[PDB]
Formats: sequence, C-alpha cells, structure tokens
Amino acid sequence: ASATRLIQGLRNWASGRDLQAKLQLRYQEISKRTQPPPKLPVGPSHRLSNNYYCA
Amino acid sequence: KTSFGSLKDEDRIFTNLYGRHDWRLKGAQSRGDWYKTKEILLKGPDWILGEVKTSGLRGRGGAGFPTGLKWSFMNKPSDGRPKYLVVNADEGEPGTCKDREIIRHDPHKLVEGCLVGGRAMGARAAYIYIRGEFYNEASNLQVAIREAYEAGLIGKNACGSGYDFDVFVVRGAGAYICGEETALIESIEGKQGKPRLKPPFPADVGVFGCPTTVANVETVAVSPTICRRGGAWFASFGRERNSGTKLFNISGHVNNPCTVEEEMSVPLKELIEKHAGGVTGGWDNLLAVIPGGSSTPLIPKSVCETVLMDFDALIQAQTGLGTAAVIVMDRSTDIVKAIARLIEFYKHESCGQCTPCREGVDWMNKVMARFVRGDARPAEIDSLWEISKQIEGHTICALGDGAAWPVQGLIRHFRPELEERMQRFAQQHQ
Ligand SMILES: Cc1cc2nc3c(=O)[nH]c(=O)nc-3n(C[C@H](O)[C@H](O)[C@H](O)COP(=O)(O)O)c2cc1C
Ligand code: SF4
Repeated sequence: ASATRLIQGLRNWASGRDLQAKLQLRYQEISKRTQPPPKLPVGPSHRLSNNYYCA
Repeated sequence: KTSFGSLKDEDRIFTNLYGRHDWRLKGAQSRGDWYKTKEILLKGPDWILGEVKTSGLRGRGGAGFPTGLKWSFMNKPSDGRPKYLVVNADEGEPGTCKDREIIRHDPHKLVEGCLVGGRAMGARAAYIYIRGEFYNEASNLQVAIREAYEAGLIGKNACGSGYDFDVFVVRGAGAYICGEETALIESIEGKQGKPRLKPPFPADVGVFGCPTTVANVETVAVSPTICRRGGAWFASFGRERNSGTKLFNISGHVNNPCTVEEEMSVPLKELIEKHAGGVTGGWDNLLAVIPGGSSTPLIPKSVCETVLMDFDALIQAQTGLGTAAVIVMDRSTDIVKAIARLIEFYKHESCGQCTPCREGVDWMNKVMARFVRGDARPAEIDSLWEISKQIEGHTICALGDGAAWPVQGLIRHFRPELEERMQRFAQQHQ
C-alpha cells in the first residue's frame, strides 16, 4: 500500500480486481502484540455446593 | 390426661435437690432412701427389670435409649467373667448441670441406685466416673459412700441379702469426650479417652473386657424410687413412650437460672415462664432456645410457642432433647458468635481419633470464625451444610453428630441473618 497510483491502477487493471481493499500484506489493522491481562471463566462444576463427583 | 406440667412436690423423686436438707445417711433415711431395700434385693433381677420396663424410663444422658431394654441385654449368665454397672457422671454437656446436683445433694440416692441397678443385671461392682472438675462433689460422694459402708448397706452382704457389691469412684481429668460411654470405658482402663467402635457393645465387652452397662446418674438414681413408689406411678406421668420426670437446667438469658424437676411433657413456654421468672425482656424478647444442651439444634421463637419438652415432640420439632438443658438466647444475642463459640468448644473438646470429626469440626470452626465477621460469600452457606452432612453419620460416636447439629440448626433457621451479615461485610469492608 505504498505503491503510487500509476502502478496501483496498472495493477488493478492487470488483475481485473480491486486489490487495495483486500491486501494480503498486513498493516496497522491487526491486533497489538502486547495484550491486556485475561480473566478466563471457570467451568460449570466450580461450585462449592452440590459437587458430589458421582452425580 | 392431655395437660402436662405443674408437677406437685409430693411426686418429686428428687427431694433435697437444692441443699436445704441434710445430705448424709441419717438425713437420707429421713427422706425415704435406703428404706425396704432387702425386699427389693430378694425379688430377683427379673422383677426389677420388669419394674423398669413397665415404668417407661428412657435414657437421661443424651441418647434417649430405653432403660429397661438396655439393662435387659445384661440379663445373661456369666462364663467366668464378672459384670459391671458403671454410672456416667461426667456431665460435660454445656447447659447441663443436673448430675452435679444429684451427686452434691443426694449422694445416697445415687449409691442406692448403683446397688439396685447392679442387682438388676447381676453386676459385681460399680464405678462412678465422676468428672475431674467436680472434686468437691467427689469428696462429698466419697463421704456418703463411707457412710454406706459403715452401716452394712453395701460391701459384704449388702442389706442382708448375700449379694456382694462394691462401689468405686473414678475421677476424670478434663475431657468432654469421656462423657460418651465407650470413651468412658476407655478412660477407666487408664488409656486415652478415645471411643470404641460398636459392635462389640458394652453389654458384651465393656470395661476391662467384662460386660458393662454405662448408665447416667439421673437414670440410675431414680430407679429405686421407681421400684418403691411403683412403675405404674412413674409411667403415669408424661405422654406415651415419654414417661417420667426430668431435671431441667434453665440457663442463659433468663432472670433466674435454675435446676428444677418437672414432668416430662411440659410445655417449654410454661417451664421458662414459671420456674425461671421469664426471659430477660419478656417473651417478646425471645430470639432462640438451644433446647437440650449444646448437641441439640436450636429452635426459634415460633417453635418455642407450642412445643413439648419430651423426646418425640422435639423429634417433630426436628431437634433433640438429650439432657434437657434450656439455653435461652434473647434478641440482644449475637447468635452467630454464640454458635461459633460452641463450635470452638467442640474443637477444643474432641479426642481426634477418626478423620471426619477431627477435620470437619476444626474446618467448621474456621468457617464460623469467618461467618461471625462475615468474611465469606453466601454460596459457602449450603457448602457448610454439606460439611455437616459429611460429618453426620460417618463418625464413631455422636460428637460428630453433636457438632454437626448446631450448625445445621443455625443455618436452617437463620439463613437470611447470615446472608445480611455477609452482605454488610461486603459493603463495609470493600
Ligand atoms: C459427645 C457425647 C458426650 C456425652 N456426654 C455425656 C455426659 O456427660 N454424661 C452422660 O451421662 N452421658 C453423656 N453422653 C451419653 C452417653 O454416650 C450415654 O448415652 C450415657 O453414658 C448413658 O446413656 P443413658 O442415658 O441411657 O444412661 C454423651 C454422649 C456423647 C456422644
Ligand atoms: S468422631 Fe470425634 S469424638 Fe468420635 S471417636 Fe472420632 S475423634 Fe472421637
């Protein structure tokens, strides 16, 4: 997405498609590599009552 | 008869309960005791067992087992080994201070009970396992037993019947678990007071390996009075299968705490408002009543309206009676702190033998120590219930049951008070 408009237009003509809307090279649109700390939920049997394992 | 209570003074078995009369033997024959004992001893064990089975006497120590069927397990011939009637006198039950009154004020009645009960099953000798903390009662009882030996009433040729019979007194050393019958048997033998497993029952193998009946002071001391006054007289009181009289111990937030004898099926409201002078602040100030000592689940003010203080009506009140100790708790009482202190009692008085009591009582006390402050979340209420339902019925004796039962009663009758306690913890500490 650094190509100038002449090469960009020639490339859109030779492909016959619209390429700058769907780029395969990734840019700032991706998630950030440093993520917030997660807090995952627990399973449904993490309960202090009615936790008899035979049931 | 359907109206019970208001027992007359002429039908009281326990004359000189308060200490206003002479407790010694010349004062004991002035109150009817040690009278016509030879004609009791010469009618055989079977007439005595029949007069106990006719009387409808049940257990007075915390069990409620019938007395005559209990003593009839020991009506078997010997095979070289003797038999022993041991009287449980430990009385570690919180609320219950009645056998202390029987030992301190009517000791000759207890010795006559030992003699007649040992005649009733062919026992060789008697052991009175008195509490170690009752040292004044122990010396009181030993002076009375000396006066019993120095008249020819017990010992060699007891009351002129050719039936040899000793009476011993063994003192405890400060263990509530020695109140239970098998741990009392283990405490006489000179070991750690850790309860035995049934079977073998004490009626087959009890103390020292001899057949032994451990019976409470109250259910022993009234049986010569049953044999003299009449079994139909003693079964004429109370409701059906709930006969007799009972020494009630009304303590706590009453105006006048008292040990007082009353007919078995007396209403609790009538008992408190007559013999104790009412709850502090009145009956409108009544929050809860621990009905029969520490091992019974408490009942709130709506249950204390109509309930009868015998075994079957408290079973219908989904609680127990036991030793009939009325611990009264008014509205000014922090109920959670009281039950947590009672669970602290049950962890400082528990012998530590098997795993469910040894772990669950300490773990319930930690949960109750968080519940008093409120340091929990409400989903730990029913979980604690399951903790009680993992103790109740999986132990050796009924101290695990007696420690699970107060927490069950507290939760089952005061759950929303615990929930508001923990939500106000949540708002004022976070
Ligand atoms: C934890 C526990 C403590 C007990 N403490 C006493 C006691 O202090 N005094 C007593 O007479 N019975 C006590 N008992 C009841 C005895 O096990 C037994 O029932 C009693 O010695 C004789 O029963 P009886 O009432 O038929 O005579 C206790 C039971 C348990 C489970
Ligand atoms: S449950 Fe408790 S009181 Fe009973 S034998 Fe075990 S340690 Fe003793």
